[PDB]
Amino acid sequence: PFDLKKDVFVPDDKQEFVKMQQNPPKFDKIEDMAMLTFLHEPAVLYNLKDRYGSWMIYTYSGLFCVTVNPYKWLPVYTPEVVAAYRGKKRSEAPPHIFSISDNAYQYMLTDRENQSILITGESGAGKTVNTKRVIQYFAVIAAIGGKGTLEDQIIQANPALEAFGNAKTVRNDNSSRFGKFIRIHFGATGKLASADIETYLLEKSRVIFQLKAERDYHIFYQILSNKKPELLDMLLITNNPYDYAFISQGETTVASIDDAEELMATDNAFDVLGFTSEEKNSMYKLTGAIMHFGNMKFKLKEQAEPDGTEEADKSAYLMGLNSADLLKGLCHPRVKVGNEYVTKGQNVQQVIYATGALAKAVYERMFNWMVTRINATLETKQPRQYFIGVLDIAGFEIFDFNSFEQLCINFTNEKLQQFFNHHMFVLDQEEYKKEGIEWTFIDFGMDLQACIDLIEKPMGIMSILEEECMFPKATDMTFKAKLFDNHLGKSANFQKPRNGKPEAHFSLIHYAGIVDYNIIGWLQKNKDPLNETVVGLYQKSSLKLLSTLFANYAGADAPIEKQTVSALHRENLNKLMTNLRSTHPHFVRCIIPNETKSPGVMDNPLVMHQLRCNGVLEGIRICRKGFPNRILYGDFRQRYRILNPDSRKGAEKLLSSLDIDHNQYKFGHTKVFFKAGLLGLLEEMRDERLS
Ligand SMILES: Nc1ncnc2c1ncn2[C@@H]1O[C@H](COP(=O)(O)OP(=O)(O)O)[C@@H](O)[C@H]1O
Ligand code: VO4
Ligand SMILES: [Mg+2]
Repeated sequence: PFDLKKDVFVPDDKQEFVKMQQNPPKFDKIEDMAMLTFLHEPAVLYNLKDRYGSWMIYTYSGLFCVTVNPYKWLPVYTPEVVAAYRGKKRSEAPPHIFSISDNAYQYMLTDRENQSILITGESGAGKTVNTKRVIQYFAVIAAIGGKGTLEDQIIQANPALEAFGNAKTVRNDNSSRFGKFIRIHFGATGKLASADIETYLLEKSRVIFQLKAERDYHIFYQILSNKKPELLDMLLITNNPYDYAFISQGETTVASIDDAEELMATDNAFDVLGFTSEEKNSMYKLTGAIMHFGNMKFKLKEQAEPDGTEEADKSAYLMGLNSADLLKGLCHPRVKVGNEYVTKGQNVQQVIYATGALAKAVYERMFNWMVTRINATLETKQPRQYFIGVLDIAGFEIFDFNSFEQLCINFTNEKLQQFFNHHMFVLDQEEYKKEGIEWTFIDFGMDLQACIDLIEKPMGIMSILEEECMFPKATDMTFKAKLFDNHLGKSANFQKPRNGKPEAHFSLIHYAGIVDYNIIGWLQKNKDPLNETVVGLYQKSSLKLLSTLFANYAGADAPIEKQTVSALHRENLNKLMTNLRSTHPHFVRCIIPNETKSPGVMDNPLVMHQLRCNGVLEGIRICRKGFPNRILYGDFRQRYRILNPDSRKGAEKLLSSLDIDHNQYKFGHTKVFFKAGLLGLLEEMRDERLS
């Protein structure tokens, strides 16, 4: 039952839009929204909602794909589905992350180009699940034709890293507290040859700090599950998380997580990856030592002195150092006086902070060590020629309390959104001019340069923070003052905080919303200083793992006569964006449907907010107004000559002699441009004549 003008979409105050002209019933649950006759905000919203209602969580929208978290297991990821999707062109199968992986694989061998699968989304949208599903597809496909084979190690690298780098947050039960770029290397002929992982900025603060509604890293609770009681024995620890201050400040148990089963999965991954018992037990020992380290009490003799060595002893053993030397490093750290040393004094406040810093440094360096070890086994020294990189960053997040870590996370999300903007809206139209195509530049209003420049550019939030660290008499309020004196009333995206709920220092108009930031401790977080007397002990440690985590350590440079976290983050992020530009990108935009992890429920305003700040509608219009398929006149002649037997003057006669809408294609300098769908008709016609 449908009428052309009686069925119309009308705006709403509670559900965004309620049942602009509606699309005919033939376009219900359409696999590509660039084929809809009417393209408007509720037409896209309702098609996604209609497909989502039938557990169709993927939908193409122009050249990229959208995906809505089902919050339930669906039978769409089986090896039957994997093997079936192999070879299938995008239009010859329903929308899926498997179809993106296979088509990126096809472009890689066809164009002899490296590919990238860039997966966007808010915290909990589904980036990590979709990333693991890309890796799954490639490994399952390569497998067709103790420590396991390359394909199994590739698969098991993610549960092993998730134990130490994932944690429960208010928005996600398995939140990635670090970004990763996985490169899957292929030979000249297309065989899977090798893989590597590059991790970016692990949330160190989480090791020793938790907000009310969140857990520390999964690993702590997995060990405390007691499913491996030999671990509790080895680590000299109890089975109660509330006995360790570093790990029990917020939540301790997650309903969706069986910590006991996960401990087995984690251990099994280290096994398949080729980790020795000395390696595994060493990592467990350090995790255990970090728990003990947090329980070390101190007191005044201002000067701190140990208040009971019981926990200090347990940590010193798992680490392999003298307990008394560890306590004297913490309390009286050495100061270099040429070839001699003088102890500095530390009050209880200072020793406590120093202990926390060393615990976060050990944990972070253990994660970086583990990644290196995974890479060393994934390095097969087999012939490689190309790669398909997959980017799984920490998603856009807004907590009841936003600190430096959230700015680093949300900044990366802004950067990745700008990458989408530049590629889809700037580079695409620039190609229409390059190929001599008739094209009026369309301003789609997709440019976050204002917010990006506010954070990364000189005299921006991060540049201000970087200089301020290099001042010994600089306080949190001098940093806030410099931030305000430079940006309030000058930077449109920098505003006064819009505040019972934790006090905020400033506001930031991010692409996905206004985030209230609190600048307390940003100066100390960016500097990241360590008690080098203890790190020196770490270098001499009798536990090979602890000695190697700190062997590369470069201390505070020697003084002469007469590097920050944010600086390294921008440096990494810029190196990432410049390298991604040399690849063919495939965008997968993940949409979190509702706040309460409810399977099948779709919050129309939350969905519409995402589709808007992502630029889904804008990205659909450019595909509809332009010519998404482009073929070189030589390659076109090679393949479609069969339809009706100079490369351009041949393609001109051939296309005019065929029975097609002659307005659906335009001629470029070196390529013939086709509109949406027309390429499929020519391939269908070639299939009719090849039989
Ligand atoms: N495609 C999917 N199918 C089923 N459940 C999913 C899917 N994507 C995400 N989920 C659910 O959402 C949770 C968080 O998704 P995740 O991929 O970790 O999000 P992100 O990486 O964007 O933070 C998962 O633990 C799972 O319960
Ligand atoms: O929850 V996330 O993995 O998006 O950080
Ligand atoms: Mg994730």
